[PDB]
Amino acid sequence: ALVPMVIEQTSRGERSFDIYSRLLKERVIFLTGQVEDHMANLIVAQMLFLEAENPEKDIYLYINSPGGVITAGMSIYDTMQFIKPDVSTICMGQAASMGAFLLTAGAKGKRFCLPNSRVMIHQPLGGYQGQATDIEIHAREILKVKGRMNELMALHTGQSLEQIERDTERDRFLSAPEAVEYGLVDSILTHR
Amino acid sequence: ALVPMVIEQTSRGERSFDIYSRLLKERVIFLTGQVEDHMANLIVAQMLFLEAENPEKDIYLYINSPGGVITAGMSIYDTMQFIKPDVSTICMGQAASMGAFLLTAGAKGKRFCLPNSRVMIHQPLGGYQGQATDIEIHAREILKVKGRMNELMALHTGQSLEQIERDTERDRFLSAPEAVEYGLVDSILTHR
Amino acid sequence: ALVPMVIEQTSRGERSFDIYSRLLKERVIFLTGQVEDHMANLIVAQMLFLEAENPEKDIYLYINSPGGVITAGMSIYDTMQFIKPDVSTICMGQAASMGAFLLTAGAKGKRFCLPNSRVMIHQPLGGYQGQATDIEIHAREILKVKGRMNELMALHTGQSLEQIERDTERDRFLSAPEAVEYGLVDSILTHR
Amino acid sequence: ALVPMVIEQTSRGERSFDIYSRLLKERVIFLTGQVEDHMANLIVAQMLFLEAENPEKDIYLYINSPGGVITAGMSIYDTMQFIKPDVSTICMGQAASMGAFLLTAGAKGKRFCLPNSRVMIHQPLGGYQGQATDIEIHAREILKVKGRMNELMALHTGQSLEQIERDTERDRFLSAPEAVEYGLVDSILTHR
Amino acid sequence: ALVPMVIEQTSRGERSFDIYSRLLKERVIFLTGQVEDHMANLIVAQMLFLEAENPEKDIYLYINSPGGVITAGMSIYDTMQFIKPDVSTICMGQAASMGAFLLTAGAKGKRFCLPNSRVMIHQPLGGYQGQATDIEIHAREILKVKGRMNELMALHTGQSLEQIERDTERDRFLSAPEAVEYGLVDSILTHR
Amino acid sequence: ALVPMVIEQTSRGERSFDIYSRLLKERVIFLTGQVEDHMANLIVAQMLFLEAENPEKDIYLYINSPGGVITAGMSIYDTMQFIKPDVSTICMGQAASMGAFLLTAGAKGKRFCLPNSRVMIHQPLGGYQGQATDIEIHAREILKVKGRMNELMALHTGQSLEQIERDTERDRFLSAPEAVEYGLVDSILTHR
Amino acid sequence: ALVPMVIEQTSRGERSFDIYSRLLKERVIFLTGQVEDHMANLIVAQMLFLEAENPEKDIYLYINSPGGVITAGMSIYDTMQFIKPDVSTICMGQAASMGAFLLTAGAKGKRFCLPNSRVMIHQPLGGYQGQATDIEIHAREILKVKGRMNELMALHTGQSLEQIERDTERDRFLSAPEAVEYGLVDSILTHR
Amino acid sequence: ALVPMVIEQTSRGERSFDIYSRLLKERVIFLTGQVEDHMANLIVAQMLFLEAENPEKDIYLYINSPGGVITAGMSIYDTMQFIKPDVSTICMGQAASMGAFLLTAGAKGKRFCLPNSRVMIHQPLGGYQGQATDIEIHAREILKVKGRMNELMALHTGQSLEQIERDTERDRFLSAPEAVEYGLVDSILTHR
Amino acid sequence: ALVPMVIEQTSRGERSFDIYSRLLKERVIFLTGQVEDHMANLIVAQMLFLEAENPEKDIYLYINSPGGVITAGMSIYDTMQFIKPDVSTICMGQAASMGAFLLTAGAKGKRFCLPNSRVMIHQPLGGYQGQATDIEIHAREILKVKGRMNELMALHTGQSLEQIERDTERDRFLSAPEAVEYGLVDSILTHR
Amino acid sequence: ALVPMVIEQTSRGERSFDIYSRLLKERVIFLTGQVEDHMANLIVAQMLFLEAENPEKDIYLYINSPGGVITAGMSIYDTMQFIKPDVSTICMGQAASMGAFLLTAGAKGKRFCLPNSRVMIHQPLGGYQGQATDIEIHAREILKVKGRMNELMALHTGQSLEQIERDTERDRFLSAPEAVEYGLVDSILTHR
Repeated sequence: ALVPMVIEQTSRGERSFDIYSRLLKERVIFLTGQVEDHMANLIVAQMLFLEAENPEKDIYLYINSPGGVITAGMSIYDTMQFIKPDVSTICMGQAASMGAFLLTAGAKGKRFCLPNSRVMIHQPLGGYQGQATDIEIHAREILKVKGRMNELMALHTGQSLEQIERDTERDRFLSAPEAVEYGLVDSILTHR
Repeated sequence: ALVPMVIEQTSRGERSFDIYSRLLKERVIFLTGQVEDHMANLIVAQMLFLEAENPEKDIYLYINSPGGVITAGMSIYDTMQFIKPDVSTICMGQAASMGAFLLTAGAKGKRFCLPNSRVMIHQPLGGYQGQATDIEIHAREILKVKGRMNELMALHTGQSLEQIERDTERDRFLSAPEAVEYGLVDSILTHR
Repeated sequence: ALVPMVIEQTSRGERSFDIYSRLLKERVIFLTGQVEDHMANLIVAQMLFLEAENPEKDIYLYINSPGGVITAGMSIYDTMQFIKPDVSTICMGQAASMGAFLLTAGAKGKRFCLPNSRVMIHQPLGGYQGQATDIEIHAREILKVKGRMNELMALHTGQSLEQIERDTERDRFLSAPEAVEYGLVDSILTHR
Repeated sequence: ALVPMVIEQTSRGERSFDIYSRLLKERVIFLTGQVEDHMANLIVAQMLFLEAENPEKDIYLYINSPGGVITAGMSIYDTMQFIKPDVSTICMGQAASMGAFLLTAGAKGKRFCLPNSRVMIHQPLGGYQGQATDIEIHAREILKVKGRMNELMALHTGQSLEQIERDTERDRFLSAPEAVEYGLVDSILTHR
Repeated sequence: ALVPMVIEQTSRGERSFDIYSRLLKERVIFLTGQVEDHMANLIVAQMLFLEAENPEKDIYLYINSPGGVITAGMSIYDTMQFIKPDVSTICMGQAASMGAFLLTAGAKGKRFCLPNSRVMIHQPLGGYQGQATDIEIHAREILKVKGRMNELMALHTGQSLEQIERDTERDRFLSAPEAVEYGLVDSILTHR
Repeated sequence: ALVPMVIEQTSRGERSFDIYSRLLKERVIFLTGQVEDHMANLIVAQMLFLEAENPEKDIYLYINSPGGVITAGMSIYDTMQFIKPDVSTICMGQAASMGAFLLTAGAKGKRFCLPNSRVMIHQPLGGYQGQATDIEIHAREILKVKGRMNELMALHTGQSLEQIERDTERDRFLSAPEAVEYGLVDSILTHR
Repeated sequence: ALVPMVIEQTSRGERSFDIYSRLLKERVIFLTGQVEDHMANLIVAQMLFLEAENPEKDIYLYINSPGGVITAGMSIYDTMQFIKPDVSTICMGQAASMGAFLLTAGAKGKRFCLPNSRVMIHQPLGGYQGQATDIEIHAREILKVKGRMNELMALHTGQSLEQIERDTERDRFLSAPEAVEYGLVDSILTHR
Repeated sequence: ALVPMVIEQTSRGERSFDIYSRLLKERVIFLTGQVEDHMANLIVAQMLFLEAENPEKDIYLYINSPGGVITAGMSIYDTMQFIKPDVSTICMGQAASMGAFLLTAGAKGKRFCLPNSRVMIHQPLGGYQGQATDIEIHAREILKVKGRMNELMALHTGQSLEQIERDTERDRFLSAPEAVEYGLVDSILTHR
Repeated sequence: ALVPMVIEQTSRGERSFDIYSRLLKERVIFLTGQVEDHMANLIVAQMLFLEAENPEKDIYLYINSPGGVITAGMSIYDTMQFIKPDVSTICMGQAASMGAFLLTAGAKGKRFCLPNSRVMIHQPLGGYQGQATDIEIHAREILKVKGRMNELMALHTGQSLEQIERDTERDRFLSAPEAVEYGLVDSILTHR
Repeated sequence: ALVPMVIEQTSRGERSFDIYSRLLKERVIFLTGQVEDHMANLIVAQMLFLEAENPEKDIYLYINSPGGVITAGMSIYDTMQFIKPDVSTICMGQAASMGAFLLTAGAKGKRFCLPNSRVMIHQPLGGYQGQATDIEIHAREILKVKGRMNELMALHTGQSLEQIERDTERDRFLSAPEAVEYGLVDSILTHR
């Protein structure tokens, strides 16, 4: 049992699924670990599946991750915007870097976060080796990406673009109440 | 047979279950080994799944583990606070550091530890490399975390805050009877 | 549970399958990671299968990849052109190098990319060690490949051949709107 | 076929079991290899299960192991003392170190061993690196553990405490007949 | 199929088995490869299982092994002597060191070996690092084991003890006909 | 001959020196490569040696280095300020980081750099691992060092302190004419 | 020339020495880098030599070091106290840990440090692996050393012993003016 | 005898030094291997020495090298331009990259290469890892260097600046007669 | 100069020695670091030389070492006893294990240690791998050595053999005053 | 004594050289091992020296080498052709690849090889990794070198160019008599 089994009664009954498949059936998706290319692809397959199961119901995305590859993260971002039903994002543990970015991309009014969680934002990282000509080609591309990420932050948070520009210079840490004040989440969940 | 199978009679079976799934069905969750990021999500999934079947029934969380990532077993803390049932955290083997942090978080009156167990508590660890400017930023965040963990210990144990700060500067080991006097647990189980 | 299970009902029920088999059933194929031989072979097996299932219906190919081996990539390219149904290619995340090449190889009018994606193109890479005589042989072969790849780009994109040659000398990056104008894709998908 | 299958008939019949589950059914538990944390956790789960299936019958524990971690070994010990049915420990191969302390912890009168087996006992090991202040803290804790283990040995074997301390100064090896005379076991099994 | 499946014919039907479970049912156990604790732990479980199935029928042990750990080998030895039905040992390939020891331990009159097999016997190996005092303790224990193994060889083979002690000082190799004259086995199988 | 010998006549005409000893004699000291303790320890010995031979004459220090350990570099800085004769610093190749700092420390009016050289200046780097308490102690010390280095820059260059703080947050590169305008050096050498 | 030669005149003028023997002649000894046995063994030989050359004159010891082995360092300490002439210790760069200890041990009134230097002090470090008995022996010895080192600090600095104990619990950094006030050094040198 | 000794007679005839010092005496300096800081530092010392010996005579620099670090190479360049005597460069073997640059920097009318030599010229290489902000800073600096190197090539060769920029886009190889026609050297030496 | 040169005046005064050669002339031998064969072999050569120089004068041996190989050390032990002049041993830093043995082997009345030194003694270590027969041979030899070392300690220190036997079971540490009382040294040197 | 010293009489007789310097005086140069930049650089310095001492006398070059770097080897070739006195080459052991090339380059009528030697010739080796465009550039350069080396072989051996090209496609081995007929050498030395 790395992952335990659960049993559920329906019609015929029995029907024993996994501890994670049982939750996918409850329109629950978890995002954890680093955001890469093989894992992000699965998150997308799950969202497309749920969208085709019932276009009118929300999908809940639980976020707990330190960061990741911008490209992989953007495929998640765009699916989350394309599909018809709202995706409600919940931040538990941490949402840092690219994780924070995806957290704020949830449906407006449905961005929650648990009270002892942490959110951290910063500038995009990268690098390169090669001829001076190739160095200038790659340097311009990273700068364009940085600019694009800042615009999406301003769009989703309500902050001006310049305010976003200043707040991403160095690593910036926000407590759950600051995420609410700043505009990354709408509210803090407390008790059932 | 890394993990053995068991059988039980219900209605028209038979029906075999994992040596661990059989116990999840008994609302018993084990938390063993070092607290990571993948294991923590699995514990959370089990608690929610146990709060979906029957919300008016206690959930037992046996705990034997030497500690782990602070910000990833500080998301098993917030799921226990929030759910409807009572999580009565029994002790065995050891509960050190973050493990000793979760043990005291159980339902008041229901924190138990076996007589030959050990509980150890201490100040959180961390580190960083970079420009003097970045060092300052990261140093501030770890200090904020230290302060918050002390407040939660004082809250759950009944100790004054200053007493908690003094007692965690360097590792402190407590025997099962001292855990009871200190207030980390309510009682010691002996024999059935 | 790296990959979750899903349930569907038809006649008598049951017949549970994985999250990727469920989407293959909807004639959806995903292409991620590096393009190599063992993976390319699977993409081809899936396309041959779907053709046999229903020669008149479109096959959807999701493309999110950094590049890869040209030979492996060409087996995918030729299969797409050979089989009867149209293949509609959709870019999310990135389509770089060989990935970009396969993206433009989809059915005309059906090449779509999500709005925050990136496409990057460049001349082929290679190398060799050996006697001066062998070096000459291998250098000639890579140059022939470069020439052929450029002809196919001009054919599929509508650019002149000379324009294609100039544009692949150094890594060239295109944003989603640039890919549309250039002629690599027909359009940008927005919302369902 | 690392582990073979066996079958049995009851009512409906079949019942195809992995040979180790077939023996768990016969209230037989094996303890082999190093006494770590994951393995001990599994043994405890098996004992709780058997004590919940029939509180009035003995549970045999077959021991063949070189030693291990004290903390993990202690949760096994406490569970054996807590649960209602007698636990009878048999030791074939070797019972060394922590593997010998648990061998004597079985129900009095039911501590049989093998004829060619070996039992070895010794003082606990440990270590530490750090500031002189931290060294003191850790040195004190290991000494407390040594003292506690000596008390339990004297309690279960009938030896005086002073005799136990002298005998664990350096590794002591006992043959099966000596284990009987010393009081580690009650008797030697020979032929059925 | 690393290990192939086979089908039998009983009162019901189907009954599919592994290329090894099928033979366990015929009271055939194989001992191959190096003797160590996990493997030596599984063989004992199989022998206990077969005695219970039918106490009045022989168990066949097929031996092909280079040697191994004495402790692990002794738990097998004691089980063979304890259980009621005869255990008949057959040597194919090689029986060296501890393998040869177990070979001769079978039921008298039922020790066979194939025509081109090889048997090799020798005194035990070991070693130690530490203080002169610890060295003495461990040296004494290995010598006690050597003495015990020689007594058992003489007991099972009929050779005098002095003869066994002289013969095992250096590796001794015996061909199948010599194993018979020496007394390690009773006979050689040839053709059915 | 990694280093060639040179011949010079004085009185009797027999003198043969290592070319570097020949130049030490002409009050020329070279500083190249990383600044560390053993290397720095030798430069200080050379300056003290020259100060003793003739307290009234200048010492020429040739600088070509990427940076180094601040502590080691500070022992060069203090010796230069302490000893009686002027030390004139000349930058060839590069003077980065700590190298730049030592360059500006030369006697006022005598700081000179060659036409194609480069000078770089940035805030100090560092790091630590450990308990939150120790992290705080170490973070405070690096910040104090940074502040002291900035005061010394402002002192030697004539820039305001706030201007120095702004200019060192991120790596700042200056060409030889830029070093003159900024005040790091007084002038550029051209031709003898 | 890793180390340059210098020329000095006496009678004939036939003197060419290394960049260190020339200074040994001026009763100057340098201590740099880690303190360990071979390095320390050389410093002691140099002091004995100089003591014999002229028992009435001071020896200058330049210190620049991160710390080191206590035992090795104590052989320098005792020699400095045994030999007749005063040893004047000068701190440049840094004097950390054992380096600080040796710095304060110089002749009273002659302990000086340059203006931008740093001095750091802390309790001794160490460690051990072994049986609980050995751990106790080794723990006691390190604590005795801690005690003795503190007494010597109090003796040489004028601080009370209790003040010294409090100040060495955790790394304590002192700037040159703090070292003068505290009493580790007598004064700060400025300019010749 | 890695480097042999040679004998010459002057006055008393007692002259025996390493062959490389014998050639330094004849104002011949060799440059081989990668250009880097320590080796460059030594060449500069040799040129300064020879200038002092006789400011009116030519210095011959033998170049045979694959390239190297630009910063180090520039200190060689600036010294050659600064000192009084003409420096005549001779290329044998190869002068690639930075080696080619220094070759053309010799005195006009005195740049000569041997008949089977090769000269290579290309734009500078480099790279960086870090935040998008830091990447920009580093990318600008490498581009500034590229610009400066092109200006100096055009100055010394007589080519227009635009022609130099085109010719260094990718490695350009020149045979000895081509170097003469292009203007990198003035002539080819043939026979004494 | 890793090791500096010193100058002495005699007749002509044309004498330059490496500082260790200079001290050998003062009949001073240093013994530092681990005691092995190549180093021990040099200590012996030096003593034989000095014995020949003047059979009627003392030789001083400075000891600072963390033990070493007994066999190598015994060649120093026997040489010291064979040669005519007394050898006076002085302990600084530490004399551990074999180092302590050699320390007490000096001439009676002339064994002296500095006040902050440490002396540590323990039974010999060793080990072996092989056949039980070889293990016995090697175990006997180490025990004979232990016995012989115990006799020599008693002879040189004046302690009874039984007292020595008890005191070396576990590492025993002695402070300088304890070494004097115990009888390892005759006195403590303080000041010249 | 890796290289023995020899003594020779002249006038006063105070002459002691390394055996290799002794032979340099006899105008003998040895070329052994791989041809690389540093070794080639030394041979050139020796030939220039000998040319200066006496322009009218032959220089003898002993060749024993497996091959090496062409660029480095060509610098030897060009010096041999440039300097005034004839260079006579002698092959002993082997002259392979670049070694064979230099062997034939000696003065006509003076190329001699020993009877059991071997001479081996082949086309040049090389390689590259990079963009298809860079591969083309490097492939062209290696082919130009191949063409040039064949022309020089034809010039020195007297073979037609086509014959040289055919013979070097694959390694061709020649015995000393075969080298003579082919024209690589003029004759075979036998006895003094």
